[PDB]
Amino acid sequence: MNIIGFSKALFSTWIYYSPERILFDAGEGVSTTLGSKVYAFKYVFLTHGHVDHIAGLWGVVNIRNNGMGDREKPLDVFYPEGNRAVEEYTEFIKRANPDLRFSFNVHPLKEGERVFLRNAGGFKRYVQPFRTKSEVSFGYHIFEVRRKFVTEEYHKKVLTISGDSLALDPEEIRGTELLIHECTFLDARDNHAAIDEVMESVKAAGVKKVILYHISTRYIRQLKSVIKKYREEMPDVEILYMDPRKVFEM
Amino acid sequence: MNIIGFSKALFSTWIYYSPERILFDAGEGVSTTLGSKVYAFKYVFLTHGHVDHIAGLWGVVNIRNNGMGDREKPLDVFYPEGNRAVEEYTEFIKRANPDLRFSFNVHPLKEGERVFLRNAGGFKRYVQPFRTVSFGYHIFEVRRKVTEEYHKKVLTISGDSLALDPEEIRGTELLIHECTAAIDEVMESVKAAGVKKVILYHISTRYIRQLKSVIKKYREEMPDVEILYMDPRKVFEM
Ligand SMILES: [Zn+2]
Ligand SMILES: [Zn+2]
Repeated sequence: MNIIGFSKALFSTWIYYSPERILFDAGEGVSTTLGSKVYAFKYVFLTHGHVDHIAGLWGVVNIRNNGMGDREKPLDVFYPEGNRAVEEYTEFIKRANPDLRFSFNVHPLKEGERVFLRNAGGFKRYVQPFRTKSEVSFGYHIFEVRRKFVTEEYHKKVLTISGDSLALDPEEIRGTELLIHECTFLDARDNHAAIDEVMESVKAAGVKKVILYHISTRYIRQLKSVIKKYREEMPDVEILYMDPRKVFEM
Repeated sequence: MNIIGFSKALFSTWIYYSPERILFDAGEGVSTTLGSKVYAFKYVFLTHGHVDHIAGLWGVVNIRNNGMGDREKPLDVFYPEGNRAVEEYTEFIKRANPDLRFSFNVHPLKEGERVFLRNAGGFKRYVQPFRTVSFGYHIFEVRRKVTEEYHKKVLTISGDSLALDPEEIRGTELLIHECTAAIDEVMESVKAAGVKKVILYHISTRYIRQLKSVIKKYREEMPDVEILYMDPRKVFEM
């Protein structure tokens, strides 16, 4: 029970990573799908300000302010610096519902800027935004600071979410313990990435587990086939995907 | 003739009445669930202004403007005059995304104010609201019978409110009542009004493994009345 999410091209995208109690993006539906689980979120990291990536936030905050009782800690929301939609939306919520003014706080983030989560199991955990490949979009890394000569520290990439983007350069992805990569087009684009393009970076980076999301509803029937295909062309890499028609769970 | 909806107390509630291309209330997920069907919407009537009744509007209006052409027809949105949330949300939508500025229009309604739908089959239909600042709605068609014109209640929808006075529901071909208003409160009014078919909604997830039998026991005390309910755990179709 590590990840539960939903992704549909232009309708809604939200991915809940529970180990660190983080919600990445918040398309409409999230609060309705997870009911009381929304009480467990400690952070929401927005990849972009489009509708289908933040409209579900209002429901998350409302449900939490209703059922967490007097014992409710504010929800921290991060989004890329300079996103007018997030600012206005967040301002609208408080304005519209004054009883929500304290239910959450928002925080602008700049590229490469770390955010310290907590210290557990002997390690410090951080989330860090990297710009995706106009409109500032962010992808995110969740890493642990570890020590492999005082000793030598290093970042252990526990998770990497791409957000809307093209196949990320293997360098940004090398070392991920779990890659959640967008995979809109199964071939010819209109910018979003094509699967051929994503799997290539995967190989170059030697990543062994990948979750493909934000799939076009059309590629459906063809999808279930392309994966079985790829899964066999890279027999050491675990490839999973979020079907545009169902809540994804792992 | 055809209905697809979803209702879960506090989370989301939206009901699409296909016959007259009307969406009643717009909680989150509506556009995700209906996909392209949202292009067919002609009207949206809001019963109230809480989050779970309107937060899905933004998706509805964004999906349409993206998939509907130039001459695109603006979606008309009516709400109970006086609900700051709806105007503020609407304004937020248009400001944050100007491309949607003319994609739809919002109109406040006072209790009793009629809204004209269209004219087909030799009849006109209208939607008219009634208090319960929440609103419920009636979809009536004007027919002449003597030559005395009369209003036929094709549909009645309550919205967050208690059982309705059987006179307000008198002679409706279909009653959609919120059932969190106690069932008896509603059913008694039903048996009183003479209504033959009713769908309950806005039910708690808490009384699912208990409500079942209730409707079963009721469909027996009123073997002539059809009692349908919306399972807050899944989409409802009819
Ligand atoms: Zn998108
Ligand atoms: Zn409610």
